[PDB]
Amino acid sequence: ELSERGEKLPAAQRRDMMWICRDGDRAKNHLLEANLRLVVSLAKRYTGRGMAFLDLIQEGNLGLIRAVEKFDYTKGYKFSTYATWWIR
DNA sequence: ACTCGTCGCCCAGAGTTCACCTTGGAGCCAGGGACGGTTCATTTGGGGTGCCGGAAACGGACGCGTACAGGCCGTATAATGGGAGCTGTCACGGATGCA
Repeated sequence: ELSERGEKLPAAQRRDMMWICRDGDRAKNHLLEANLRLVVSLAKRYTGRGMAFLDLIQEGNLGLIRAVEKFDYTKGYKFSTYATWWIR
């Protein structure tokens, strides 16, 4: 929003924004790497027809990325229950 | 004691060839119609036509609805590292990981 029709952000006011953005991206990556195990556990069930195990795994990672993007913690629900639908 | 089978013989004839009159014709030419292949006048019953009036089918154009086909999107107790594959060959020149 500030990029166009904003203000010239000083170093003090911009470094905080950059740091919190990087922290958020790092947290997203951490959650992805944590839930990859659920991804592979879910994807183990569709082998033997059509595609390969690695292809199924990568599709599971894509679904996990989508679920992480569309997750909502305010509902007070465990992440696996929501992510299973997207992975499937 | 004797003839009817068979021999020549003698005359009528007959149809045959020679060599004679007649007389129905083959053409042969002349002459004279009527007739039809031909030509030339009509003759107006009929073929023809161009054309748009124009009525109407018709073949397509055009604008606007409808239908499945394929595509995108989402489902909130929990669900967190995998099946498997069958391997009795022989030689061998050489790279290559560990000697």
